[PDB]
Amino acid sequence: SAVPFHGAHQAGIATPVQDRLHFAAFDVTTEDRAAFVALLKEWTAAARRLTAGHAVGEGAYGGLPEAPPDDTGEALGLKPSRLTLTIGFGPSLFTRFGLADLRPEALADLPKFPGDNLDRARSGGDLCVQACADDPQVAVHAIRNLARIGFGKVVVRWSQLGFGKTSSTTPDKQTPRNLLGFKDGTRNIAGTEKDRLDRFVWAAEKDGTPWMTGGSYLVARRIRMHIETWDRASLQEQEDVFGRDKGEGAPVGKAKERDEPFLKAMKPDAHVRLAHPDSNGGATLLRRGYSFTDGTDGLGRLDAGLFFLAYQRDIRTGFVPVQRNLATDALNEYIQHVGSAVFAVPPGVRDADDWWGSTLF
Amino acid sequence: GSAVPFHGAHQAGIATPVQDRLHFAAFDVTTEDRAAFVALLKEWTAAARRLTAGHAVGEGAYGGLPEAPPDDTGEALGLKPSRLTLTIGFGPSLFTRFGLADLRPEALADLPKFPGDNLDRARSGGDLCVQACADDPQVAVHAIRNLARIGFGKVVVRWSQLGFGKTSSTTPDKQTPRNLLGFKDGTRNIAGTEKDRLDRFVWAAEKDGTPWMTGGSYLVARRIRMHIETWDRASLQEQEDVFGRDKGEGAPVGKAKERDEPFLKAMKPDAHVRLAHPDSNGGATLLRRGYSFTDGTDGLGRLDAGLFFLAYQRDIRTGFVPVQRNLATDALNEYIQHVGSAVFAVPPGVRDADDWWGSTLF
Ligand code: HEM
Ligand code: HEM
Repeated sequence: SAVPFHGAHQAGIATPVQDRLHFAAFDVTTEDRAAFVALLKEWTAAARRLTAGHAVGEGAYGGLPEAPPDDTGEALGLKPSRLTLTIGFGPSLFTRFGLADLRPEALADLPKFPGDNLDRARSGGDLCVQACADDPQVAVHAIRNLARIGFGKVVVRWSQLGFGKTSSTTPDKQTPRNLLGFKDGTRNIAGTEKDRLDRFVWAAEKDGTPWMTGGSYLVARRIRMHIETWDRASLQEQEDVFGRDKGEGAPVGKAKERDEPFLKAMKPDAHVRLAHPDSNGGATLLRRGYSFTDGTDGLGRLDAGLFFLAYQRDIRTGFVPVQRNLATDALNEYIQHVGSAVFAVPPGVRDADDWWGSTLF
Repeated sequence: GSAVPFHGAHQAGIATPVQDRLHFAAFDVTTEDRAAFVALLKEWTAAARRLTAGHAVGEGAYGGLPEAPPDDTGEALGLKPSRLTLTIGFGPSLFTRFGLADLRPEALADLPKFPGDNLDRARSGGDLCVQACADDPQVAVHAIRNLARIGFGKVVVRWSQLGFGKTSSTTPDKQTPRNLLGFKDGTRNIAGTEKDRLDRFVWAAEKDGTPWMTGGSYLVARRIRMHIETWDRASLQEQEDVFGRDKGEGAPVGKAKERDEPFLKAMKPDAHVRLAHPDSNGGATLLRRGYSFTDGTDGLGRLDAGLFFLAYQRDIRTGFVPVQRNLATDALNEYIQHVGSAVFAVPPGVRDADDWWGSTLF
């Protein structure tokens, strides 16, 4: 029901994937390094409370009547719900507080990719907080209260709600389906594979940025799906686009979802074939994204898609090569990248005295 | 994860226990062929029978002809019914069509303008609506998506609203949820077991003068923005004065327990509960069934939160209108703004496998 907050790594990367997501990007408004360090310590104290299911500060009620309550109160009577709070620092943060020479080389700017249609306002950000939990209100309350605590030093730049499976009704190692109706996550780095996480996910001391040892690098892409066009495509077009069948999720020619794929039996521009590590020099990613549906746009169409989150040991050898290989993906006909951001996710909060960002500041 | 029965004298999704998620869509009709519209209603009813049972619409989500698109879009495959209910309603603008003018019920009243109204005409009105409620948001989305897909060429989605968590209760034996202002919402509502109060305050009767609406109800939807920056800097005493209940327990001011009966004279004259209470409105009672929403930021560095307010009643003129008129002096008005609005006539239930949505009207 809870997930430990302290560790060598931040939680919410290799830890079990929770049902809901509230992702927020923040911009920093203060120039004062001391004030910003004060805020990181305040935020860490609040995150310790929130992840244990407690209110922030001195609570949501029962304080001085003439003061505003420390906690906004909308999670009172809810459970921790496996809440994890993961912080990351964007490249623009390092233009402040004199940190320019501390930006990791692995925190690379993404190239412009064919077909990008990025909304500037839903892109970038000086920092992020990824809030995952099984209850969406627990996640929202966390973001709402961190934003309130930081008011005057940070503002919210953009915010995204997402959902995965619903655990109260769905088995745990049954693969979720994305909004195109296909199982999503079959060949992924699992949190149980410690050695694959060391090789592909966690930054190492010898990688070149000591303060990032134990951290990771995060790519966020807001990917709209053209739902109504996808839904008019034949069953065979849909399966050809991925290289797996829709019902079982088996690679073409195989019989079970987890059968290892034979890439030559797939069409040359099938998504699985272009994404597979064998097609990308061994490049492998930890995907931890969530579906979204925000409503409908001005033309009656469903504003829905995949809020893609990938964690990797180096942006230049993870996301960049694989996304480059998707230049000709048959899936490109039905999707559009409309928001993008990169963040360096620092190492974990080691104990009760530690704080978010201690190794950098 | 169980299923809620689709057939009844009444539509599910009203007195039913309030499910965790909402996907609400309003549609405009784009055909003049009444026969075509009736056929759509029968097809939509057939699909709802499958969807509310956890089955794929039509001939399933795969295994049909390779060269044809699948009947069901497939993203609910392997999911339980998750208490999905589908509730259809007819907007006033619908009755200008198919020669239905003389059949518009008196109780489907247009709302007057209220002080502070800032209504977005794009996210208001609508020829008809479908309320999809479930405990799994994927289940609810899949139902709206497939209904719209089936109605391509005859209806188009006008606007939709997703509610990520409920702010209402029809089951007073369970915990009352909190809205984004941090107060319990739903304590003094009408419970799905109070058969007498539902007949008296929610369901339309034959006598009421519109025979095809017997067993139906009338829905008011109001999209309400919350000024959370303003609210979050108010003192605790300020927040509690605004409502008339304390924040921690949610009890009426001066009393100990959430469910103790309010004593209205102990509340400020402009307290929300005081002005909304039936006793202050000649007995007017509503069934509240709303949900919270957040739709990103406001572009000004803040979260964009609010409440999608839904009320069911036997007659809009004796339910929502008198109570909302009494809210003109509400202390809560300082922290909220109504930015969308729509009313619908909710027809009676689909009586059996041979019945269909709107059959008593068509
Ligand atoms: C809306 C956008 C996308 C959708 C719907 C989608 C869907 C899928 C599906 C259904 C699979 C097969 C099941 C699985 O192994 O997970 C898959 C595999 C994969 N996808 Fe995507 N994907 C999307 C975008 C991306 C992007 C942007 C990347 C990387 C830049 C990516 C990288 C991968 C990888 C690495 C695999 C595993 C391939 C393997 O090793 O077998 N996907 N994707
Ligand atoms: C964001 C907007 C609103 C919020 C946050 C809100 C909040 C609340 C709260 C906290 C309660 C006390 C607990 C309860 O009995 O449910 C309450 C009661 C009530 N509210 Fe509201 N409300 C809102 C809008 C409305 C509107 C628009 C109406 C009617 C037009 C309404 C009608 C009522 C009624 C009838 C009660 C029950 C009073 C009683 O009989 O004791 N509310 N509301």
